[PDB]
Amino acid sequence: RDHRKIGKQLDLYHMQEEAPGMVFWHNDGWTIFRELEVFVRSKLKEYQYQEVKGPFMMDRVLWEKTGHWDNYKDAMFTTSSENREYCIKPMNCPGHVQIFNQGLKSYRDLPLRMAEFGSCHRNEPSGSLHGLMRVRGFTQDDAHIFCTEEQIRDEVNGCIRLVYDMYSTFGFEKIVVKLSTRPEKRIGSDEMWDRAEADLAVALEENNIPFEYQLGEGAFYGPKIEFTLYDCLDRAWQCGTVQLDFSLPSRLSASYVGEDNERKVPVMIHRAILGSMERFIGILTEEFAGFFPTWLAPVQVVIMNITDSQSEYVNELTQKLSNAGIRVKADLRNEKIGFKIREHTLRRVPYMLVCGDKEVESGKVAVRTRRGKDLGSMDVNEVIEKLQQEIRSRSLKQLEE
Amino acid sequence: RDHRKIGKQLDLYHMQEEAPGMVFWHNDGWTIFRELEVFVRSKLKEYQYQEVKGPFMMDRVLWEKTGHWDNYKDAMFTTSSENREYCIKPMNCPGHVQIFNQGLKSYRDLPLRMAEFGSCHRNEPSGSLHGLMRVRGFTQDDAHIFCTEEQIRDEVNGCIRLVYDMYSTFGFEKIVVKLSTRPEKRIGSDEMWDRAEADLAVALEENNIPFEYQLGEGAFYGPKIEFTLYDCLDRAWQCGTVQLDFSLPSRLSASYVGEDNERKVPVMIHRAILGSMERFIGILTEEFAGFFPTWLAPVQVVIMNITDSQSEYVNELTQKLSNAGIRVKADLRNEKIGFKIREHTLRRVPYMLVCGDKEVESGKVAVRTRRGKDLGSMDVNEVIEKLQQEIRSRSLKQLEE
Ligand SMILES: C[C@@H]1C[C@H](C)C[C@H](C)[C@@H](O)CC(=O)O[C@H]([C@@H]2CCC[C@H]2C(=O)O)C/C=C/C=C(\C#N)[C@H](O)[C@@H](C)C1
Ligand SMILES: C[C@@H]1C[C@H](C)C[C@H](C)[C@@H](O)CC(=O)O[C@H]([C@@H]2CCC[C@H]2C(=O)O)C/C=C/C=C(\C#N)[C@H](O)[C@@H](C)C1
Ligand SMILES: [Zn+2]
Ligand SMILES: [Zn+2]
Repeated sequence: RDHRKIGKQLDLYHMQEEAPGMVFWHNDGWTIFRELEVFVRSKLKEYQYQEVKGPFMMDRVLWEKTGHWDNYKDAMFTTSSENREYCIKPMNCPGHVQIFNQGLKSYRDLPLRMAEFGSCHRNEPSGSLHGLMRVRGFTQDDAHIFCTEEQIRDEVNGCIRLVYDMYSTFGFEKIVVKLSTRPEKRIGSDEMWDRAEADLAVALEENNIPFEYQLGEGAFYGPKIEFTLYDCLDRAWQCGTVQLDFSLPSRLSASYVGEDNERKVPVMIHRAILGSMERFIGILTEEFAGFFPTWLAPVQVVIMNITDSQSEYVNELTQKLSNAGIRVKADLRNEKIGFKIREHTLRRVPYMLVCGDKEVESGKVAVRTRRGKDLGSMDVNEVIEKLQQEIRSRSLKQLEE
Repeated sequence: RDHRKIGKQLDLYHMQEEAPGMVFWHNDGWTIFRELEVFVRSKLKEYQYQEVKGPFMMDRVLWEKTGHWDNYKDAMFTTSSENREYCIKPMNCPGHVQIFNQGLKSYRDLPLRMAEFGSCHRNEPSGSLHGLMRVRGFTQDDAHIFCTEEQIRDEVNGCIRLVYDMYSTFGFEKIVVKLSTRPEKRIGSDEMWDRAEADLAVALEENNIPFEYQLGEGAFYGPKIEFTLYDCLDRAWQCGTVQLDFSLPSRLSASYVGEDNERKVPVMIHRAILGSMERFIGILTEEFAGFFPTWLAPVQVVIMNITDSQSEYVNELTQKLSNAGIRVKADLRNEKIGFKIREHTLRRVPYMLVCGDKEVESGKVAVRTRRGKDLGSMDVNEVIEKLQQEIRSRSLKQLEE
């Protein structure tokens, strides 16, 4: 249940001292990451988020205006060009605001939801670095919603649904939500805060969620709610956040023309579901103990032969399965069949398709799983259909149950 | 045909002084980028490349080892943590080698093809920066092939085929190819260079490709092939390259077990087809004059209502086409039909569907293009099928073209 151990065993990634806290993603691990990306993008489509890409670094003046120079300075990597200082972005928010600021906005453009897979770098102390979980370089499932006050509640409700949606896909249904309210001194009026906090609380109660209050624990720039998922070992992972920000749009001069034809400053909401996607991959790796749901599995199927008499057939099948959109490898080496089955079982390949002479003759495949199950002889097209359903549904469970 | 002007007009991207030579990708431009990524990935699957992800920065010792400190010093951004100096990667190659070095390799693993969409930063002079074409931050369609000497030709052959495949998808059939051979002093033996040069030349000849020798223009580390496409204006763009490297693997201690069980150093091939993908997007933007082929179009279909009375209907179509994997938006605005048609025509939306009362009654859609071709009233499923065929084939031309 160490994601580093499992990571090494499955050849997912590795890290080096020449890049502390920075992941080298191998093919398989990167495949997992990319499937994560695909899922998130399906959610972005469904929930109507734009997807953008911000610049890797921006001028120091900008990060002064945002407040990062004051409150983020030690965490930021600085580099320079032509007598100008630049910070490598710890956060994607200012870039998103910069994109928002291009072109005149009106209320008709709101709510505006803007998402990115944001590459962030934070100069974390080397001694605090652990695996995929505490890192220097990472990617957030980051987004920002620009809306009217009147929209806030609805949008919050939208985020809440998204959270419980996404977590549910991974089999985390035990979730604790904490609402952090105003500190003694804050940006924004008492009224704005009453409205926002009430929006959060009501949004939660409409979803029937018994949230816990953290009183006075909100940031100076806004109130927030945070989502903590419990894994199979019942250990808590704080992942998702919905955070109101009154500081950012004002400092970056974001505005829109109201329905009353006057200048308004947009309400801004930071939202993330997974948080660091690397960290989330670690969490999943430990939750599943290396058995990834077939949709997330780097290699979904391994087709093997007894002798070379089946080699050809195997190859055929392989191409076929690859054409059907399945990640499939052929294992042709001369080794005993049990040998192959054991090796790929330890690699946590969801399905192993064995081809002997009878399979070739009958145009079938003998189906086995990493759980040690014999699924018996099966029609190839049937197998492809079932695998395609398992993947498309992102089912947590394999065949036969 | 200025890609910057069109870029602004289509809301693809923007750039600011606080991030010189670094792109803010808006939603539509990023949609284009991601589509390019999808294409490239289909290619990686077909031509059998791994896809990995390297760290964004590595310590200065590595970059000294590779030779970047000696030859690339002024072009590298540097930053520090805990009294250790790091370079933001100008190239993805060393990271790929670092990944290669994890686990024992034998001749059975060769050829090993490793690709990445590699985010690179180079500190170019500010005076040289132009649009998407000359930038500080870019992404290469980078790959490296680790092979034996005997494999070189074959692999080079694969690369050549890849190039001509990919270019032709975008409608570039006119390609000039240059072969650069040994300079007066170089890394690697006369025999190594004989063999590599012969491999390149014969590779080109067997594909029936006329080419020109640039003598002594090869890098000190290896001979190369370069690919220059010509656009519809007959302008030359150098994009693709296949580059032998005799330097990198020995400097980074890359090795594999040979058939003789003796330690061998693998041959390395840098290959890139598009080169900078930002630059390639500029190039395509100008080639198509902002009329992107349907598969590349950020918004493929806009569905408009004449009045409120069709709104519902429009929505329903919008979901349908959306579920069919089409990028579609609904224009429900309280504006005249001609207003909408004009805006979406200026946006170069390939297909404008109009729903009047007739259409709601008949279950059809009025179909017209950005070229101002009236395709008239068509059954929805027909339109869907046709659009899907146009997208899957990545067709250059629209319906009735
Ligand atoms: C410069 C300030 C730093 C702040 C004081 C650091 C605190 C530790 C904490 O408040 C950060 C926080 O919760 O950020 C959280 C983010 C959201 C996802 C997880 C967390 C994440 O990314 O880590 C949200 C805020 C981003 C905020 C801004 C921006 N830009 C603010 O306008 C700006 C005033 C923040
Ligand atoms: C540190 C050295 C820099 C080199 C001398 C700079 C020259 C201007 C030129 O030779 C670069 C070049 O052709 O790189 C090209 C790349 C390929 C695609 C476009 C070009 C690209 O990325 O621009 C290939 C070489 C990468 C090389 C290495 C690495 N690592 C070498 O082992 C190392 C010795 C290179
Ligand atoms: Zn943010
Ligand atoms: Zn390279």
